[PDB]
Amino acid sequence: HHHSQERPTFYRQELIWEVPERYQNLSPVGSGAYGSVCAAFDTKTGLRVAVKKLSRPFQSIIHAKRTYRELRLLKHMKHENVIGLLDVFTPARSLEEFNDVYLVTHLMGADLNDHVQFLIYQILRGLKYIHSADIIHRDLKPSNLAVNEDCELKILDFGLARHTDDEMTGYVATRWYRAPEIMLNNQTVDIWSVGCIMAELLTGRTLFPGTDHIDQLKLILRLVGTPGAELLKKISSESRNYIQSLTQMPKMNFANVFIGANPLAVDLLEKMLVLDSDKRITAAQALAHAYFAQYHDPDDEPVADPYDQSFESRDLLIDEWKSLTYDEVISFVPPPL
Ligand SMILES: CC(C)(C)c1cc(NC(=O)Nc2cccc(Cl)c2Cl)n(-c2ccccc2)n1
Repeated sequence: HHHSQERPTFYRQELIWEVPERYQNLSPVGSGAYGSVCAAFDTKTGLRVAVKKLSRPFQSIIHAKRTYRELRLLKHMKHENVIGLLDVFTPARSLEEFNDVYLVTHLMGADLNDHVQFLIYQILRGLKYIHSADIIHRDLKPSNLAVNEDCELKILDFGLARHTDDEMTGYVATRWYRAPEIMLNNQTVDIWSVGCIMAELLTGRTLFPGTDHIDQLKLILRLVGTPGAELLKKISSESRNYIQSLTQMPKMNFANVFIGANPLAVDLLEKMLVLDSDKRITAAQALAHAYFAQYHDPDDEPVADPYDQSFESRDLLIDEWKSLTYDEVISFVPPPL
């Protein structure tokens, strides 16, 4: 139980959104099987916002756990370079009516598809924090990075679509950013994604635009070379055979792929796009790279509070996922304005 369940504030428009009256000028910006997002203006704060209506949130156990997972995640994220919950709400007046979940954050200028140094810095700073609470993103791409007027950035995950091999969001494949260990076979799988993003920011074009999985690898290997002895041993799936059988190609001079770029940037990209994930540079290491010397401050790059995700192992009924989420909705307190 919550104030709003006594305050007749909810109105209804089809776009079928029931939201408090503080939230006006709703405007669709994206949709999928898992929910919808509108921009809107909040008359209470005076600022512009986004709102996600989860779709049929307690209809299946997938949706139900997923709903709870996202809300728990966003309620924990308190970092400038990570999406933060401004509000969570439901038209429900009690648990018996609790059927829809709505989350509210800042609307940041647009998204992404010395400004590159600043953006990348911000991405890694947010990634250090995500990774420190033992969350891997898994789907970093330009459309999951929101930016404002001042090139001030926030990592997010729209999460509207079912994750599939051939997934698409606008005119971009998800596989273009996939760490090749996933595609084929640690937390640095996000770092692979970061490096492909930084390449795109420097050149204006996609680093690895594969048609399909074999094309993608050939394009990756074209850039960074075929694997050495050590990486091959660590690949546990015998069919290892396939990449070992590939004619050895030499890594390119990254300097002449990224013509004119800061030498430091090119050096950082090399340390990001290493095939062997035990040797790829981590978010915390990469912030201390000299490329960011004008932004780096280790003490203003915090890690997260311990994140209790013991729920991930639990086999719960839908209604327990629902009732666990209800508590989280009803106890949500907005961040200090
Ligand atoms: C912490 C991080 C890993 C970056 C993350 C962030 C999100 N969720 C989001 O980014 N959600 C989101 C995106 C755009 C606009 C709006 Cl209003 C929302 Cl609520 N999720 C998420 C979790 C579970 C399902 C879907 C999304 N995960």
